[PDB]
Amino acid sequence: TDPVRMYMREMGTVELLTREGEIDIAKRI
Amino acid sequence: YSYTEKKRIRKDFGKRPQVLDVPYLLSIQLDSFQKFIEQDPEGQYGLEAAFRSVFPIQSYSGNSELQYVSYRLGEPVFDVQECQIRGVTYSAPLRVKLRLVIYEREAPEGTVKDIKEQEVYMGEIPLMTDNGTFVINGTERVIVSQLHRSPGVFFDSDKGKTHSSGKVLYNARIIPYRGSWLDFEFDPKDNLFVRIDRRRKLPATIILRALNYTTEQILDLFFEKVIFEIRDNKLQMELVPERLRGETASFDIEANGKVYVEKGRRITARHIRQLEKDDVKLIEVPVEYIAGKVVAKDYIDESTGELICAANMELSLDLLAKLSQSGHKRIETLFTNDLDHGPYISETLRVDPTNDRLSALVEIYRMMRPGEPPTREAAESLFENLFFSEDRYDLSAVGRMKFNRSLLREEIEGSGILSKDDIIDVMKKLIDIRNGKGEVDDIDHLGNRRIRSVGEMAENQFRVGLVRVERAVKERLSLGDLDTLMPQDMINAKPISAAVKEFFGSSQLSQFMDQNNPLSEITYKRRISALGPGGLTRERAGFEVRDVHPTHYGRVCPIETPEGPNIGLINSLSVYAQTNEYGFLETPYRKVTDGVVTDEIHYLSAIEEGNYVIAQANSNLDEEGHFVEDLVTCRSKGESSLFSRDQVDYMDVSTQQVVSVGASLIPFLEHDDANRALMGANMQRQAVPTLRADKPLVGTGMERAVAVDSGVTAVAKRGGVVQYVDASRIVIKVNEDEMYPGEAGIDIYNLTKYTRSNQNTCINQMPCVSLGEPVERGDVLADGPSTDLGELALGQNMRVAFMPWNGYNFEDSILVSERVVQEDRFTTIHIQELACVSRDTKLGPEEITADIPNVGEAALSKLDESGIVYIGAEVTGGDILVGKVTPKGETQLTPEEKLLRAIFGEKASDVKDSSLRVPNGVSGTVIDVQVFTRDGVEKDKRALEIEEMQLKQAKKDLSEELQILEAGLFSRIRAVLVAGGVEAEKLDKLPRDRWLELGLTDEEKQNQLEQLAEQYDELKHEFEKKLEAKRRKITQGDDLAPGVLKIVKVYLAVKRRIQPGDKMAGRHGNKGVISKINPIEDMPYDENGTPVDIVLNPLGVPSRMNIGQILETHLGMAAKGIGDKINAMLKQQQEVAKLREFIQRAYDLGADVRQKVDLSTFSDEEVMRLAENLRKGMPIATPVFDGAKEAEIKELLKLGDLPTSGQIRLYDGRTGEQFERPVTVGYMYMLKLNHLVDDKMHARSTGSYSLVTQQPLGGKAQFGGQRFGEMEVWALEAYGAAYTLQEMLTVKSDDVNGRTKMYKNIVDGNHQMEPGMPESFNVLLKEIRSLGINIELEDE
Amino acid sequence: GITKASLATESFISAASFQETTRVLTEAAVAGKRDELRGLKENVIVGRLIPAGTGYAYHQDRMRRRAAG
Amino acid sequence: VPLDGGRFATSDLNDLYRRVINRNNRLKRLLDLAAPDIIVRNEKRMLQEAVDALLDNGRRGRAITGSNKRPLKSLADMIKGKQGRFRQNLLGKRVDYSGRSVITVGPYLRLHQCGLPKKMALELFKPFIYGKLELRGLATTIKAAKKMVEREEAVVWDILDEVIREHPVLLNRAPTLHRLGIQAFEPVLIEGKAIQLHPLVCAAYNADFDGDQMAVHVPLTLEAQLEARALMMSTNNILSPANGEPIIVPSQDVVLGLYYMTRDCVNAKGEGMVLTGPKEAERLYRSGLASLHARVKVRITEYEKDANGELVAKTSLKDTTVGRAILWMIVPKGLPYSIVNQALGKKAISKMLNTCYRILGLKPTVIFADQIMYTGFAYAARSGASVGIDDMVIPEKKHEIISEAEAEVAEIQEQFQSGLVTAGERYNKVIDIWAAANDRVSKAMMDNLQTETVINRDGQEEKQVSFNSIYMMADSGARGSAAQIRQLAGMRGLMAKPDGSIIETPITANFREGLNVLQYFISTHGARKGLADTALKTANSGYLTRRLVDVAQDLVVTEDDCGTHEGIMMTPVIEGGDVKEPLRDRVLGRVTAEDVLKPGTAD
Ligand SMILES: [Mg+2]
Repeated sequence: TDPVRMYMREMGTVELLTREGEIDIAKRI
Repeated sequence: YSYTEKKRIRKDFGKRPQVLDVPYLLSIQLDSFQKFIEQDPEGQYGLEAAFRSVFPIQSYSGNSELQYVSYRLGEPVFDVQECQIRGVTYSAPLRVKLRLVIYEREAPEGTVKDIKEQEVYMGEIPLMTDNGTFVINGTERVIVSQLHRSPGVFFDSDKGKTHSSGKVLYNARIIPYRGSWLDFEFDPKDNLFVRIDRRRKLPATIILRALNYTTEQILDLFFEKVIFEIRDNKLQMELVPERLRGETASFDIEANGKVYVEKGRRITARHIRQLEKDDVKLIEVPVEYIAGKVVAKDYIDESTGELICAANMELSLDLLAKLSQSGHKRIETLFTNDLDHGPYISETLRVDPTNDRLSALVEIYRMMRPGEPPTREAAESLFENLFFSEDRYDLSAVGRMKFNRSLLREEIEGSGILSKDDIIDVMKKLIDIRNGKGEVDDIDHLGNRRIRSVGEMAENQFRVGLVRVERAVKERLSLGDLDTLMPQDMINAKPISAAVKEFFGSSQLSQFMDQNNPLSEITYKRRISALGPGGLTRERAGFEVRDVHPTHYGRVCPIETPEGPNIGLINSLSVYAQTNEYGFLETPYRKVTDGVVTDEIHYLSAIEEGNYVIAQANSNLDEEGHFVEDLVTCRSKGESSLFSRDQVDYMDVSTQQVVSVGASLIPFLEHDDANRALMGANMQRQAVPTLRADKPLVGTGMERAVAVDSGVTAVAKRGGVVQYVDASRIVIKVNEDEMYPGEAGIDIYNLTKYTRSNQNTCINQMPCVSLGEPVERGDVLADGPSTDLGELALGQNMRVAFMPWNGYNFEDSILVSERVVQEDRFTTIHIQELACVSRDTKLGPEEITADIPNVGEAALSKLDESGIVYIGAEVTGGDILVGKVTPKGETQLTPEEKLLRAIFGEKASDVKDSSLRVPNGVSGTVIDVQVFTRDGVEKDKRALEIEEMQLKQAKKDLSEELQILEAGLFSRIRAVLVAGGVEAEKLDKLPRDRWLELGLTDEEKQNQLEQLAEQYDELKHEFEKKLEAKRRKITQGDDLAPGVLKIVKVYLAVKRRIQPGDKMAGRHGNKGVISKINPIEDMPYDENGTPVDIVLNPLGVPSRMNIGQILETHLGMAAKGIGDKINAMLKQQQEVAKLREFIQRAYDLGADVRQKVDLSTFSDEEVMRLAENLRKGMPIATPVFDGAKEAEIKELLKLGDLPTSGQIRLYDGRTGEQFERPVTVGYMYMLKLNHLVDDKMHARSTGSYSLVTQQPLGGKAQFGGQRFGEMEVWALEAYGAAYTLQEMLTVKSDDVNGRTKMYKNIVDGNHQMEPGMPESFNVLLKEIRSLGINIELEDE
Repeated sequence: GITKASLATESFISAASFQETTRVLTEAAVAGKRDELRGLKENVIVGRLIPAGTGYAYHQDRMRRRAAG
Repeated sequence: VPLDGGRFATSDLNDLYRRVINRNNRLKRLLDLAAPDIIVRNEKRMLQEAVDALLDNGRRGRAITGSNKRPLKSLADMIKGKQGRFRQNLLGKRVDYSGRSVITVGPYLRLHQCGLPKKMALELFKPFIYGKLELRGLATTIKAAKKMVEREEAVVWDILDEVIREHPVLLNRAPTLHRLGIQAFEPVLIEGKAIQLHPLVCAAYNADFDGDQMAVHVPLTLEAQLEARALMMSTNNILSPANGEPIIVPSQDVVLGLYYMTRDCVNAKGEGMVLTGPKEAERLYRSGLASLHARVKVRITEYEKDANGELVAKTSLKDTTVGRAILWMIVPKGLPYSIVNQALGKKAISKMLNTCYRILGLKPTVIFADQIMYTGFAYAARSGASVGIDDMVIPEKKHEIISEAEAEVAEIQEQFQSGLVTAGERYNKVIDIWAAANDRVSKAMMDNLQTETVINRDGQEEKQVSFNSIYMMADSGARGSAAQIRQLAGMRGLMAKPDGSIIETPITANFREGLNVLQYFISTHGARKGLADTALKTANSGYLTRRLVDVAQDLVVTEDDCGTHEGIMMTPVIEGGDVKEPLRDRVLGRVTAEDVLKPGTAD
């Protein structure tokens, strides 16, 4: 329980963006 | 014989000579703290040690380091006296020099810059008083020494209740001085477990893997190796001839062409003798015996490189073939015996989920900090940090010593961390114990109970203060710039200072001093406590540890301990006991070599004493000191029996050494049942001192030691003659043998005068010496409260008669003659501190001005212009001590109130009366007034007068100092000048100031003149600087609390005499509460007509068996007798000869006592003075267990002219008729405990109320009502009285409506109640409804 | 046994006294249990006459008024 | 609410409540910003946690208060309160109109009153006083009334005597156990700060005088006055509710008096003479002519009401002593002289009271009881009983018994040295003789102490029961018991080592002699365990009564006769010997299930 844990693990799934990927999304924006 | 001994001598019964005399009773408290604050150039406990552990602090790898140089304690901001008044702590600033080194980046280590910040200030640590007390906030607090479990290893049992199968268990516990706990424990299955701290149990082997031990080395460690050889064909085996003991033969066992044993015949010592003597090393074995044997190491097939069997696996007959065909000559197996060498570890591995070191390290890390993902660095780092880091773990010296000791090691000193061998050795011993070799220790032995005490304790807290500063320090060195910061900007103060302050301030070991009285002080100071941090709690420990133990002899007082929730959690220290070098308790003993009793004393600890045979304190030896009887009672090991004449290795030092100062003061203790004795020594401390110090009439002999050792009395530092005696000070002119060459000197004793105790008694000294009297070093110059001539007087002894007196003494009630209250003997002086605080409100500042709304001039009489009561005005309840008014604007009065002012024409003030007034009923004389002001508010008139007055008094005092001092020094110069240049009439002519010019012939005496000059000039200026600071200390605007502009403390000295309701008790555990105060007329009187002071009820005696109270009465009587006799010969004025004869007669008293005596004493001045002191009574000494005997008492009663029965005829003062039967009358010492009734009495009609729940609450000290509890409610329910009960819990208390609605009816004269609903429940209703619950009140 | 028999009591306010409160309140709150008082412990809590002794006369007069018309 | 120095103090719920709001509000925002799911979810979890901590904290994580380590208290913790299960009705509630202080004796009191300090009574009745003061018009208005009593004007004291007269106060002591822990008394104004308490009542309260304090409560409402007078008044409970025996029985001094009163020696002044009646018996005694105890014939008139509601009278010559004769003046009516003609120990002296009650009714028993106390103290006061050190008489044979028993132990040791007896068998063996020895010394000193007063009337000698002080105490029932006496004179016991074995070298000395070092030390363990043991047995008792009232409580006598014939058969306990407890006590006051027969029937 203790939501720090169920949070830490829920975001920990998300992979860091590549330097190129940021611009892609930003372009998408 | 000494000087205060010539004044009064105590006749001492008892035989046994005192070989050792009682050392300073305050040692522990003093020695300890002395080690704490001290400069020790090594690791002995002190600030140095606590500094040296955590320092130096290095940054994180950054090669930026901060080390520690030195420390010092600055002089206190305020002195002790000022510190109580002001309310502050007696403390010294701690100034520590720090050295900051910076390594050139990417070193070889060399420094860029090192800034030495001079002594950055961290905290003010409290200081211990000359008497061993602390003053935290204006309140004396004492820190009780602690008794806890010794660091080390401990092997316990825990048999019985668990699992209800018996089988016991055996657990080991490694308790470090600092750092985590390591526990090993068995289970019903014999599976070895470990738990760190109290945490989850984990299978033991898991730590070994974490210590980097593969399965194979664990088996190799805990088990022996059974060697199997396949030599020729089919299965031979290596055989140790001893292995076959305790087992029965599974087949024909035959080797060496001689068959030693057949199948089914158990192998005994015969077979073993045969095997050993025939030296049969190797035998041939069958292929089926290895079906059960577990293989030791791993065994693989050499060719195929495949794992045949893992280590610690049970072999089978098929498996043997598969590793045999692989070319394996040797197969190693375990030695397993369910009796001798268990097979524990093997099965422990089988419950272990782990495999490799990292695996084990992980299971631990997730055990210790679960829920978070383990990491390699995390499992490794934490585990290396638990027991192996110099930072987080220490057993210190004691831990390592007992550790090594319990492991049968040699070294008493070693590493402060754990080594793989250490853990391993411990596991080995536990298993050895489970195997039956070894025994378990027991916690209750005093070899396992260690004593700390204040010094060590302050160091521990201070240590914690330093680690919590360490984290911060690293934090700053994280980002650091080179040259800007220095060792100040980092280290804070408050954290450490409030850390240390919380210790002395609120701690289970820190306490007030409730009542003044030397025994109470001196008895706390040697208190032990098994409670508090690092100790057990009442709820935790049961009766085993509370109970008295054999090792307590001579160490802990058996009979002095509190009776209550914690019994045996306190005890008290014994008389001759001492703290061990390492911190155990050791006691004095006498070495008996061959058959002679040697007077060399030897201190033996609980374990040292174990093996020796020690004789008894009560024994008869003589001449050469050969034990008189051929066999004597002794205690040797935990037991006592008759021992041969020369067996005893040692003997008890004294007869007292079992008890404590509290118990040792009970006369004829040997005559009291232990329950009552405890109670006696428990009550004796509650004695409030009295107005006239009496002296014990019946006694023991410790009273001298108690008076002196406690600082209450004032003892001479050096011997000499008294120059000046005032009720204020005492000046002693030192003798030259005791005098130091420089400064010459005289010792000036400034006596304490009437002053405040930790609420509310008075502590006041009286000079006991006269003008121009010889004093020897260590003589009492002045008694304090409850000391008389150097003895301990907690009360006044008095004439007492045992007999029912018309029931007024009914249960324990005591019936007292008016003579006592008239004699003011039991009168007592209390000094109370009342304060008036002028705060700041958002509405405005509060004025102390004397203009107070709605008071006549008669009220304002007792006040000066300023609003402060004059010093010395006698006052009662309601009197205005300090005028105070606080702004409250816009009263908003009401119509009818507006008319009221209109008719009587009063201007209703913008100010409300806050003035401090005397509590109801209490009445006294003002002995003092103090005025504290915020820095910056203009001091008022009166306060200014005070500043001027205190200033002059200081100047007068310092000047007086300098004057006596100067005279003392120049008077020495006069004497040195007379040698080599004597001028008698010539020298004292010229001005004394001009003396410094005259020289001398070449000699050291010229250089001696040199010496006295130097010290003179120092004093001349030391005076100057001393005055200035004092002047500065007076004038300085005092620091106050937030919001307070100024404070006025008035000091009242209440004098209370005695009244029905006060508690009184003797030393024997007889309590009592005076019931009636009787006229002298009704007091039972004897034929001579001398009434009796107190009439005690005899019925209390048999039931409570305290028979000493009776002897104390009898002997008491006789003592008074010898007095009365002397009182006539002195009123006869016979002569020194006649007096001398009789006194000598008394002090001998028929045979075999140890006292000795006079005619060496100067036959004139000395004898007559003594006699004058004996006429009140003859002070007698009954040593505790050596005490007097009936015959001696009867014999002493014979000299008295008084009967042996100790009973006389007594006559009722009312009818004048006789009393059938004789009644015992005599002199019993009696105490006034401080329960005095006008404290206990309280009553409330309508008071203040709690806000949160409207309930009676004392806010004014007009006390909240009495609490009507659950049990009392049941009582009303058993009677049928509901209304009493309803009115109790509704209108009389909780109904905010009903309460006023009632009162209005009560005055109206209508007794009713219109109850409504108790507000308590009314809140529960909202509280339930605040949750999600809809709770409603139905119907009608 | 006494401690077990004392467990069951119709009035929930009484049980809330000496038993574990959270459990008492919930388990009651679901059932909509209606406490009619009638006992001692409870009348003391709410603070009215004990339905015994002097009050026994009262409760009598009210108890019958209840379940009446 | 604010505090001094401007500091504030607040309930912990705010910290809790505040959080639920913040988190809640943030969530409302996070919806309009259409934040990603991972966030609103997290916020949602956080919102749940906050409500949990608000409602009942501790079922998940235990949130801690701000800057303060201690966990903040939630509403569920508000309801629970603490000290086990106590909802503020159960632990207790502070109450107005009450007070308390130390209590003392007051033998003068009648049993229905108690000594109350003047000031406590002033402050306690303050509102009542105000009302009477302006009822008579001695005070213009209520304010002035306050000023008067605050001034303590002389007139109020007399007014207080009025409002006090008929107005009981409740007195209570600390561990209230049975209902007698609270009893009502009529106040008597007393100078001094101590409460004076009638001695006869001291037993019911278990109140010693060693400084026990009692608390006082004023019953306000009229019904409380009438409840107090007819229920909680002292005189209306004279009998223990636990068993019908009187709980007002005189305690110790009084029983020593009456025993010393009625006792007789063999030869004493006035022995043999004859007197008309008790009046002149006291007249003989007070004058110094006759001894309190001497065998004497006197004419007495007793009464028996055995008629129908009617007292018979009979006069006769009874062979008695002077003391019993004197005492007869008190016994009211009905009772026979037979009741006082004995030695009057504590047991008989109680049944005296009992019969008096079960025969004459209540009022006479009270007034009888008062009289018994007054007279008890008094004559006990005349007697001059005391205790000196020579009142405890050691047997002349003690040293000899010890020595013989000392041979036995050395004999059995030789039998163990030679292996004739096993070690375990030995321990029991030595203990058996020592146990036996102590009994011997006890029943030795008891024989000497009890009767050895050996005296002469006109002849050589004769011997009666001792008049020695300490024996009189134990025989009378006043205080002390053969057990405690045995420790004074005879040797005291065989102590026990902490583990529970009992030491085989008993304590051979006693208190009249000294105990030496070793012996005292051994005594300590037993002592310390006692105090420890008692304080725990104290707690257990309390715990038991708790469970007990909980299982019963609401049970009340409701109907009149259920009218069931059903019932249990009562027999005396008759354990293995004769009558460990009779039938007459078991059936008393119960009601018969069915008519019982004589040995013949239709009877
Ligand atoms: Mg008591």
